[PDB]
Amino acid sequence: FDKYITVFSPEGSLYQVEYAFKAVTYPGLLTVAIRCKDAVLVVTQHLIPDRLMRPDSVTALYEVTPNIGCCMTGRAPDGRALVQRAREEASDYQYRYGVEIPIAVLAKRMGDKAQVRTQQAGLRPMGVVSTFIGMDQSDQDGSLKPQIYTVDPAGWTGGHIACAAGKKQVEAMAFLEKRQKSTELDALTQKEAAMIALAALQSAIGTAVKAKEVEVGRCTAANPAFQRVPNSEVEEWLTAVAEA
Amino acid sequence: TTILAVSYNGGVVLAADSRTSSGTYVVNRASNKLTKLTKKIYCCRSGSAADTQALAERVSNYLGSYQTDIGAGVNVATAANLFQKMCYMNRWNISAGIIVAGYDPINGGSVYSIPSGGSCVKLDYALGGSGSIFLYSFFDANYKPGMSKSECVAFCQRAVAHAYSRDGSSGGLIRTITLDADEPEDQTIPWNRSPYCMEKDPKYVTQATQNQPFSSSAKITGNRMSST
Repeated sequence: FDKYITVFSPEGSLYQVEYAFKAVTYPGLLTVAIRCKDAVLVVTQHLIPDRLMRPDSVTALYEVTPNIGCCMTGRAPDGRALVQRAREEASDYQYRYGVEIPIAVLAKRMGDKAQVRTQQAGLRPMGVVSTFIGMDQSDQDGSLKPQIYTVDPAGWTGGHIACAAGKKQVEAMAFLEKRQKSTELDALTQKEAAMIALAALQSAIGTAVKAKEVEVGRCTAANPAFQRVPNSEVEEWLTAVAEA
Repeated sequence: TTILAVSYNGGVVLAADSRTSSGTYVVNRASNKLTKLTKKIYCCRSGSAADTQALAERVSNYLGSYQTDIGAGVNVATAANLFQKMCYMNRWNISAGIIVAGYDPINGGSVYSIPSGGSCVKLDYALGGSGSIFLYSFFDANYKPGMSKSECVAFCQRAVAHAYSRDGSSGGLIRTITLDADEPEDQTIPWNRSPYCMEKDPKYVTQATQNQPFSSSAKITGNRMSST
């Protein structure tokens, strides 16, 4: 009776929210995001088994605004819907305040939106983990710092240094924790970072990736707009991983 | 206000004077009436600052949403169309002459006039503002189309200067922007380097002879400049 509606179980847990988390892993795709000193990257698998499907047409990366990307991981159409809502939120916010929505606010508002679906009955939680990346201006110096905010189906919002979601999100995370005991991740370069991200993806999914099986999104202090990284450059990082 | 836009091969120039007047006092002598809608699409605003700023902000917002959504550039026609819609929906409650002009890769540079009634007309060039009434003949007489970017910029500066030399409600700086495949170039001519004004035209240096001295003749000499 509690498994099918958004009421609490006796243990104080919301089944439909837990199950929405399983919707995140069900597709079998992993995503990794990582910030370095002056950039943030998000890498997600981009699997096109169907030879006849048009690779450039399917994506888990989305501009939310010019300065905020997001990667949705999970039930794809639920991700697409959150993106629409994000977009609306971002645009309503620009209209109301005259400025582009800061990414931690956008995340927070999307967490509010999710939370609602967990407290009002008969709305299915969106089975995605949203990962917004972007730069963020500091009030002291005006310098741009890179940010990664997730939102999950419970509405739990968080900022991260690196983060993975999706299938094997645990073995990806374990790999990055492990590589965070060596190096300091916010002192890295966009290259050393992407290498770590890609290596974590590779570790987790137990295979070497090719460039066209990932899709990578980036924001940088230099060029803050969120951009799909071209394959040429992902190939070069993947070469730099297999070597060193 | 004097606003105008002109097409050249591959883009547009927008130009405007800078004055905002509460009748006969100048509240702002450095207004920017060239308002960005997207990267390469601008409007020039005339009429009620309030009204036109509100619409431009609204349209710019809608158009940014729309660009993010279709993942591609916006056409000038789309921007004009939206502007027209809003201008027409609110035609009774706003005073608003718009020009929407810009560059998009499908159609090159375009210019649309959206005058007070909310018509939208696609033209080669457009004029708006109280000052525009002074430029119609200037264009009829002196504008040849097919000008280069740089010629077109200079011509629009001249045109604005002519207008604001006669319209009391226009004045100040001349702001221009060009919009084409390349990066937008804004420019601002300060009044004191205006390419025309009556106060420096040599044919308006001689004073009208109104204050003749008392004489024994009907022969007109000059104005009486001194008591002696």
